[PDB]
Amino acid sequence: LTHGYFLVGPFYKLGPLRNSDVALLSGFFSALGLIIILVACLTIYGVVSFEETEAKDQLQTAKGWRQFTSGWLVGSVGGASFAYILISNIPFLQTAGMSML
Amino acid sequence: FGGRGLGVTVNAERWNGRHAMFGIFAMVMTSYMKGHGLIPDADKILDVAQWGSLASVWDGAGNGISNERAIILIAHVHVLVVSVIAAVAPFGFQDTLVKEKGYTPEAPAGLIPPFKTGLTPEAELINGRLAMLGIISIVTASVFTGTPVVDTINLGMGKILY
Amino acid sequence: TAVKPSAQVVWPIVGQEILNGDVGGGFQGVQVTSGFFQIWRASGITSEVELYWCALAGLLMSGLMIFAGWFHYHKAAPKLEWFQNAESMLNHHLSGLLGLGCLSWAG
Amino acid sequence: TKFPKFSQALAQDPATRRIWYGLATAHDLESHDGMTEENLYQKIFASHFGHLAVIFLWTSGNLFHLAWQGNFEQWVLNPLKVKPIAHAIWDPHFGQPAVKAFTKGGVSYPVNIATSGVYHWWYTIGMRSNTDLYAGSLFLLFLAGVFLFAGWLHLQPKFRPGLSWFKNNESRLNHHLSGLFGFSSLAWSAHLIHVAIPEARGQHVGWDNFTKVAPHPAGLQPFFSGNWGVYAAAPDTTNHIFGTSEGAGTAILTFLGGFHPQTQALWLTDIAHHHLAIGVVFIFAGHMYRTNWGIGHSLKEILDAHRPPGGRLGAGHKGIFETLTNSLHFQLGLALASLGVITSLVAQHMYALPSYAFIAKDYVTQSALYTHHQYIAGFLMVGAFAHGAIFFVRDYDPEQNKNNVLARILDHKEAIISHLSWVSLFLGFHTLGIYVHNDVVVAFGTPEKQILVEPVFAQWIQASSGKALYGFDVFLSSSNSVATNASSNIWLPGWLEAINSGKNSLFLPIGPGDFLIHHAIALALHTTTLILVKGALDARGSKLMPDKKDFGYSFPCDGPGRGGTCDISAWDAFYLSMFWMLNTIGWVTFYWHWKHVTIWQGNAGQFNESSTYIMGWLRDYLWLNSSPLINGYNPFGMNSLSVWSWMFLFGHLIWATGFMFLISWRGYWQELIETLVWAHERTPLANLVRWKDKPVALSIVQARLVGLIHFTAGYIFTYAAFVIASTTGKFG
Amino acid sequence: MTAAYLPSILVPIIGLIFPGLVMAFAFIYIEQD
Amino acid sequence: MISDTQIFIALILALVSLVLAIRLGRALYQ
Amino acid sequence: YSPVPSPEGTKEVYWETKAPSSDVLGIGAGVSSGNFAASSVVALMIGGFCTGQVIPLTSDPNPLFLIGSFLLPYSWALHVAAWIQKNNGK
Amino acid sequence: IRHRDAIISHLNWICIFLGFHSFGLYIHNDTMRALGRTQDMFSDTAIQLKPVFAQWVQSIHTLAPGNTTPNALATASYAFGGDVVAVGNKVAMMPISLGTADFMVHHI
Ligand code: CLA
Ligand code: CLA
Ligand code: CLA
Ligand code: CLA
Ligand code: CLA
Ligand SMILES: CC1=CCCC(C)(C)[C@H]1/C=C/C(C)=C/C=C/C(C)=C/C=C/C=C(C)/C=C/C=C(C)/C=C/C1=C(C)CCCC1(C)C
Ligand SMILES: CC1=CCCC(C)(C)[C@H]1/C=C/C(C)=C/C=C/C(C)=C/C=C/C=C(C)/C=C/C=C(C)/C=C/C1=C(C)CCCC1(C)C
Ligand SMILES: CCCCCCCCCCCCO[C@H]1O[C@H](CO)[C@@H](O[C@H]2O[C@H](CO)[C@@H](O)[C@H](O)[C@H]2O)[C@H](O)[C@H]1O
Repeated sequence: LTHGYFLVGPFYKLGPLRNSDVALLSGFFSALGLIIILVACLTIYGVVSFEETEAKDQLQTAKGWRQFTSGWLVGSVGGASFAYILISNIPFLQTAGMSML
Repeated sequence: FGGRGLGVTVNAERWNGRHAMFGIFAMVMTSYMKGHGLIPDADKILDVAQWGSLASVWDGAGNGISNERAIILIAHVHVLVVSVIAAVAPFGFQDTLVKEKGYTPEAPAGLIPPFKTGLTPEAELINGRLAMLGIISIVTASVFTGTPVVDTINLGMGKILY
Repeated sequence: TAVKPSAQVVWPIVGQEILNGDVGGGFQGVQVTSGFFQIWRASGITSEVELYWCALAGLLMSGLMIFAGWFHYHKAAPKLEWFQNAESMLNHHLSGLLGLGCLSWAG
Repeated sequence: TKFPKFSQALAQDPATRRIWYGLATAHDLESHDGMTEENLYQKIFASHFGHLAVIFLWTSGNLFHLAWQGNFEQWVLNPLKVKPIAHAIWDPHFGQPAVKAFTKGGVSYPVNIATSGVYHWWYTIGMRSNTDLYAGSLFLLFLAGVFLFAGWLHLQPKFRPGLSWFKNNESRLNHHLSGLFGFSSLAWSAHLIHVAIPEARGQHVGWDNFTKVAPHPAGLQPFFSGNWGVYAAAPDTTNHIFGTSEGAGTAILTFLGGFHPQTQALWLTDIAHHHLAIGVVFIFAGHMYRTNWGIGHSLKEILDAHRPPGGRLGAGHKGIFETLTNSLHFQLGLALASLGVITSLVAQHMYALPSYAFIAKDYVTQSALYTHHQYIAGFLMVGAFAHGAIFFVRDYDPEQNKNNVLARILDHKEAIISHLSWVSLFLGFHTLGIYVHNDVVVAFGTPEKQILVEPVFAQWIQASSGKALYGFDVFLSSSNSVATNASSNIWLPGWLEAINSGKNSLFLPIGPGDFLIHHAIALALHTTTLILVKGALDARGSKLMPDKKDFGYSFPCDGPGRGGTCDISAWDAFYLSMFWMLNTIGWVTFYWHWKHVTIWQGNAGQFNESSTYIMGWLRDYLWLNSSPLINGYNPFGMNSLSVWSWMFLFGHLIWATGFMFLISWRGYWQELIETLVWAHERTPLANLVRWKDKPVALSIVQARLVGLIHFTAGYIFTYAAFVIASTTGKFG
Repeated sequence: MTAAYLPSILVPIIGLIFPGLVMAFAFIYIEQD
Repeated sequence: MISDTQIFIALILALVSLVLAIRLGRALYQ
Repeated sequence: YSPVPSPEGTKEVYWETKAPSSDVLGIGAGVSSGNFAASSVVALMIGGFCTGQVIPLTSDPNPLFLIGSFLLPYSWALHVAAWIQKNNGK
Repeated sequence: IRHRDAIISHLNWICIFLGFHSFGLYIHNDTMRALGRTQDMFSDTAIQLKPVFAQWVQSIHTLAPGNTTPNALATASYAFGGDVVAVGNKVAMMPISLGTADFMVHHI
C-alpha cells in the first residue's frame, strides 16, 4: 500500500506524457507495470531462495514469502489506485500546490 | 515446470480451455458491438501529440492506431490485470494456475470424460476443448478465405449479430 | 594592453627561430603566461636594472640556502630534542615567518 | 547449484564467479567433465550444423526485412539516386522530429539506410522484385530448418558418426574440393549464365520459364560441338544499359577484362567464365586423394616423403599427419589463418575490382564493406595464432614429433622471437622517426625539408600491370613487351582502359604518404605477429616458468615471486595482441578511408600533402571529417545522422569503461565488495533479502577479458559511426 | 507498410517480454540446486 | 508488394525453425 | 589418441638415404630411369612447342596444343622421377 | 579504523548516487536531444535544475556593500553580480551567472 501509493507520483509528473491530458492515466499505468515487474522479481526470489517447509508464519519461508508477495501485489495495486483517485479528483495534487497561487 | 502443472498437462488444458471459451465469447461480442457501431469513434485515429509514440503504426494514411483497436486492447488489459492478480493472489477456493511441487495431477480424461452435465469439471473440459477447436477453425476459415474474423463469425452464425 | 609578455628567446638552429613570435613592443620571443610582468608592475619595478638586482638577490639567497644545508647537516646538526618543539616552531613560524613577512610586505 | 553441469568444480563454487565461468567455458568442450573424443566430435558436428542454420536465418531475415519494408523495386529503376533501405524503425522512445528526420528513401515511415550493399549484390545476380526476395527468404528459412533437423538427426543413435569417419582426411578433402568448392562454383556459373546475365539484359528468367528460355541462341550445341568460342561472340556493347536489352549482347562467357562502362563493375560474362573455370579446376583438384578405388594420393605418404635430403629441415614433415589429424586446434589455426588471409583479400580486391553494379558510386557502402571485412580479418588472424598456442599447450606431443618441423620451430623459437623483435624495433624507430621529423619540420615552416620517399617498387608493380602514370615502360606498360603481345587479343584492351582511367580504385596513384603508411602497416603486422608468435612458442614454458604447460593455456599469473609473473600465460599474449590488432586495422582503415574520401572529393592532393606528417592525419582527416557526425544533433535541431552521433559518443564511452578493468586490479574491488557485504548484512529492511551467491570481485583473467570486450566494442562502434556518418555527410 | 500493426505488436514483446521471461527462467535455472 | 498472408507464411516457417532449434538445443544439452 | 585412418595400401615412405624408394612414384614405381629421362625430354620439347604455338592466344585456341602444353610442367616431375630411379639402381 | 566498513560503505553509496544523478543527467540529455525531444531535457528552456542556493549566495554577496559590509564601497568580486569592469575594450570581470549547466557541472 505504501510503496504502490507513492509510485504514481514521479511517473505522473515526469513521464513522457506529463504535458498531455492523459498524464495521470499514463502515470498510473506505468506504476502498475513497475508493480507487476517487482511482483515477478518477488516471485522468482521466493522460488530460488526457500525450501518447501510446513512453516508458513514467517517471512523467510516459501509459503510465507508467497503470502507476502500476494499481499504486496494487492496492496500495491490498491495504493496506486487510491493515489490515482485522489490526484484525479483534487486539483491541489494535480499542480502540486500551484493551484493556490 | 512439468511438476508445477505447465506444459502438456490436464491443468494447462483446463486453463487454456477456460481462456478459449472466454475468447469465443469475446470474439462474438466484438463482432456484435462492431456490427452495431457501439464502439464510440471507432474510426478515429489516435494522435501522437496526446498518446505519445506508442500510438504510431506507420500505415499508409494516418500513422496511428484506430480508437476501436485501442479500446479492444484496454478491454483485454482489464482482464490481464485480473489474470495477474489471480495468478499471484488466487482465491482460497479457486483452482490455481501453478501447482505445488508435491501436487496430485488430475487424471487425463481421454477421448471424452464421463458425461456429467452441469457445472462439473467434465463439462468444463469438454466445452473448453470444443472452444479451442472452434478458435482453430475460425482462424483457418478466416485466413483461407480473406473474410474478416468478425465477418466469419457473423456468417457462421448466419448474420444473427448484424 | 597591446604588448604580449615574453621573456624567452630561442636560438636559431633548425628553423625553431619561428618560435620567436612578434609579441609587440618591437620584440620577438616566446610569449610567457606565468604572470611575472604583472607581479613586477605591482611591486613597483619600473626598470630592468631593478630586475637585475632582484636576480642577484635570488642567486645570493640560493647560495645562502645551499650553504645552510651543508652547514646544518655536515657541520652543526640539530638534535632530536630541537626538532621536537612543536609549540616553539608554531610560535616562530606564525609570528615571525607569516606575521613579520606580512608586515614587511605591507611596508 | 547445477548450472555448469559440464564442470563439477564450477558447480560447487559458492560465489558469483560460478555463473561467469560457466558462461565463459560453455563451448570449451574439451575441458568438460568426462569428455570423450567421440562425444566431442559429435557435439562439434551438431554445433556446426547449428551455426550454419544461424547463418541461413540471418540471410533470410535480411531478405525478408528488405522485401517487406525496403524500396528494392524503386531502387532497381533508379540505382544511382535512390537510397537503399535496410529495415523500418519502430522505436517508441522517438520524438516527432526524429520520426521526420529518419523518414527517407521515398517511403512514409522511419527507416535505416542500408550500408551492407545487399541491394547491389541482389540486383546484380538477377533479383528484380520484392517477390523473388521474399521467395529467397522463405527458401533460406526452409534450408535453416533442414540444417537444424540434420544437426538433431546426426546426434541421434545409429546416426552418430564414428571417429574414423571424422578423421577421414582423404574423403572429406576430395568431396569438399570437388563438390563444395568445384560444383558449387560451377552451379553459380550456371546461375549467372542461365539467370543473372539474361536479367541484366532485360529478359526475365525465373523458375516458371528457365527450361524454355535458352541462355544463348545457339543452345548447348556449341558446347557439345567443341565450338566453345561461339559463347564469346557478340559481347555487351559499351552502350549497354544494365537491366535492359538496349545495347545488350548475346555472349555468355568472355574474358573482356576491365569494367562495364555504366555499372563500373566487372562484366557478368567474365564472372561466369571465372566461376566455370574455378569449378573445373577445383573438380580436378578434388580427384587427387585415394578414397575407395586405388587411384589417388595418400596424405600421410606425401607428408612423410617430403623431407629435403640436405637435412636442413631435420626429419621434415614426419609425424605432422597424426599431429594435425589428432589436434582440432591445429586444424582451427590453419583454417582461421587461411580465412583471415582470404577475407583481407576480399576487402582489397572488392574495392579495387567491384563486381556489383553501381556499388562503386555508393561511397558509404564501399567504406563500410572494406572496414567490416578487414576487422573480420584481424579477428580471424588473432584467432588462428591463439588456437595455435592452444594446440601447443594441449595437443602437442614432443615424443610424437621428434626432430619434426614443429620441434625445430620450438628449438629455434628464441631466434624467431628475437628477429621479430629486431624487425619490429627497426620499423618502429625509423617509421616514427620519419613521421616526427616531418611533423617538426613542417611545424617550423619548412615542408621542403621533409623526408619523402617515393614508393617506386609498388609504382613499378603498377606499371607492370599497365599503369602509364609513372613512365616506367615495363611489361604491360610497354607496347613492345612479350607480356603485352601475349595478352593483347584477350583481356589487354579492357584491362588497360580500366587501369589507366582515373575514375575507379583500380591501382590508385601512390606517393610518399602511401610509402609511410605501408611501412607503418608493416610495423603493426610484424609487432602483432611478434606478440602472437611469442605467446604460441612460450606457451609450453619459459625461463621464468618452465612448467607452464602444467598450468594450461589460461591462468592469471604464477604469483609475485621470482620477480613477479603478471600476464605470463599465452592467453595473456592473445590479450596483448588484441590491442595491436585493433591498432593495425585502425591504421589500415584510416588510410583507406582518408585516401578514398580525398579522391572522391576531387582533392587527392590534400591527402598527398597532408599524409606525410601526423598532424595532417589529425587535422585534415579526423578533425575535418568529424563535423557532420558531431552535428547529428545540436541545440538547434537534429537530422538522420543523430543515431551515429549517439553511437560515436557511445563508443567513446564504453572504450573508456574498458580502461577501468585494465588499469584497476582485483584486491581493491574485493575490499570494496567486502564493505558492501557488511553494509547489506547490517542494513534493516534489506537484510531480509539474501543473496544466493556470495558477491566477489571479478577474477584476474575475467577482468582482462571484460576490459578487452568493452575496449573492442568501443573501438568498433566509434569507428563505424565515424566512417558511416562522415561519408554520408560529405557525399550522401 | 503492409501489416503495419506488426512492429507495434512485436517490438514491445520481443524487447520487453522475451528478455524478462528469459532472465527470470535463466535466474531460476542458474540458482536452483 | 508483400501481403499479410505471405508474412504469416514466413512466420509459420520461422516457428517450425524455432521448434527444430529447440530440439537441436535439447539434443546438444544431452 | 584414437587411431588415425589412412587409405588402404598406405606404406611408410620416410627416407633418409640419397634418394627415396621407388614407392613414392606410385604407379610409376617400375619405370626405369632411362624411360623417365627420355619421357621428360620429350615432354619438355612437346610442351614448349605447344605452348609457343598458343602464346599469341586467340579466342579460338587449338585444343590439341592446349592439352600438349600441360606436358611442360609434367616434365619436371618426370626428371625428378628419373633421378630417383637412377639413384635407386633402376 | 573500527568503523572503516561503515565509512567506506556509506561513501561508496553516496559516490554511486552522485554518479547516477549527475552523469546520468548528461546521458539523459544526450538521448533526449538525439531523440528529438528537446522539451524532455534538463535545460533552462526545458525541465529546469536551478542552482538556487548558489544564486542566493550570489545575491547576498551582491547586496553586501552597504548592508552586511557597510564600510565597503564595492563587492568583493564582480563575479557575484554588478557592473562589467572592462580594461582596454576587454572584460576584466563581469557577473558569472549560474544555470542548469552550472548545476550539473558543480554536481559532477
Ligand atoms: C604437385 C603435383 C602433383 C604431383 C607431383 C603428383 C604426382 C603423382 N601423382 Mg598425382 N594428382 C595431382 C597432382 C600431383 N600428382 C592432382 C592435382 C590430382 C587431381 C586433380 C592428382 C591425381 C592423381 C591420381 C588420381 C593418381 C595420381 C598419381 C600420382 C603418381 C603417379 C606417377 C606417374 O604418373 O607415373 C607414371 C609414369 C609415367 C607417366 C612414365 C612414362 C612411361 C613411358 C616412359 C612413356 C614415354 C614413352 C615415350 C618416350 C613417349 C612417346 C610415346 C609414343 C610412342 C606414343 C605421382 C607420384 C597416381 C598414383 O600412383 O597415386 C599415388 C594416381 O592414381 N595423382
Ligand atoms: C603509442 C603507443 C605505443 C608505442 C609507441 C609502443 C611502442 C612499442 N611497443 Mg607497445 N603497446 C601499446 C602502445 C604502444 N607501444 C599498447 C597500448 C599495448 C597494449 C597493452 C602495447 C603492447 C605491446 C606488446 C605486447 C609489445 C609491444 C612492443 C612495442 C615495441 C616495438 C614496436 C616498435 O615500434 O618499436 C620501436 C619502438 C618505439 C617506437 C618506442 C618509442 C621509442 C622512442 C621514440 C625513442 C626516444 C626515447 C626518448 C629520447 C627518451 C627521452 C626521455 C627523457 C627525456 C626523459 C615498442 C617499444 C613489442 C616489443 O617489445 O617489441 C620488441 C611487444 O612485444 N607493445
Ligand atoms: C625490414 C624492414 C622493412 C620492411 C618490413 C618493409 C616493408 C615494406 N616496404 Mg620497405 N624499405 C625498407 C625497409 C623495409 N620495408 C628500406 C630500408 C628501404 C629503403 C629506404 C625501403 C624502401 C621501400 C620502397 C621504395 C618501397 C617499399 C615498400 C614496402 C612495402 C612492400 C614490400 C617491399 O617493397 O619491400 C621492400 C623491402 C626491401 C627490398 C628490403 C627490406 C629488408 C631489408 C633487410 C632492409 C635493410 C636495408 C639495409 C638497412 C640497407 C642496406 C645498406 C644500403 C645503405 C647500401 C612493405 C610495407 C613499397 C611500398 O611502399 O609499397 C606500397 C615501395 O615501393 N620499401
Ligand atoms: C526494446 C525494448 C524497449 C521497449 C519496447 C521500450 C518501450 C518504452 N519505453 Mg523504454 N527503455 C528500454 C527498452 C525499451 N523501452 C531500455 C533498455 C531502457 C534503459 C535505457 C529504457 C528506459 C526507458 C525510460 C527511462 C522510459 C522508457 C519509456 C518507454 C515507453 C515510451 C513512452 C510512452 O509512451 O510510454 C507510456 C507508458 C505507458 C502507457 C505505460 C506502459 C506500461 C506497460 C505496458 C506495462 C508492462 C508491464 C511489464 C512489462 C509486464 C511484464 C513483466 C515480465 C517481463 C516479468 C515505451 C513503453 C518511458 C515511459 O513512459 O515508461 C513508462 C520512460 O520514462 N524507457
Ligand atoms: C568512462 C569510463 C568509466 C566509467 C563509466 C566508470 C564507472 C565507475 N567507476 Mg571507474 N574507472 C575508470 C573508468 C570508468 N569508471 C578508469 C579508467 C579507472 C582507472 C584508474 C577507474 C577506476 C575506478 C576506481 C578506482 C573506482 C571507480 C568507481 C566507479 C563507479 C563510480 C560510481 C558511479 O558513478 O556510479 C554511477 C555509474 C555510472 C556513472 C556508470 C554509467 C552509468 C550511466 C549513468 C548509465 C546507466 C544506464 C543503465 C545502466 C542502462 C541499463 C541498460 C541495460 C540493458 C543493462 C562507477 C561504476 C568507484 C567505485 O566503484 O566506487 C563507487 C571506485 O572506487 N573507478
Ligand atoms: C514528510 C515527512 C517529514 C520529514 C521526515 C519524513 C518522515 C522522512 C517524511 C516522510 C516522507 C514519507 C515517509 C511519508 C510517508 C509516506 C507514504 C508514501 C504514505 C502512503 C500512504 C498509503 C495509503 C494512503 C494508501 C492507502 C490505501 C487506500 C485507503 C485504499 C483503498 C483501496 C483498497 C485496497 C480497497 C479497494 C479500494 C481502493 C481505493 C483500491
Ligand atoms: C602458431 C601456430 C602453432 C601451430 C599451429 C599453426 C596454426 C600452424 C601455427 C600458426 C601458423 C600461423 C597462423 C601462420 C599464419 C600465416 C600467414 C598468414 C600465411 C601467409 C602466407 C602468404 C603466402 C606465402 C602466399 C604468398 C603469395 C606469394 C606466394 C606470391 C607470389 C606471386 C603471386 C603468385 C602472383 C603475383 C604476385 C607474386 C608476388 C609475383
Ligand atoms: C562415344 C564417344 C563420343 C561421345 C561424345 C558425347 C558428347 C556429349 C553428349 C552430350 C549429351 C547428349 O547430347 C544429346 O542430347 C542433348 C539433349 O539436350 C542434345 O542437345 C540439344 O538439346 C539441348 C537442350 O534443349 C539444346 O540446348 C541443344 O542446343 C541441342 O543440341 C544434343 O544435341 C544431343 O547430342
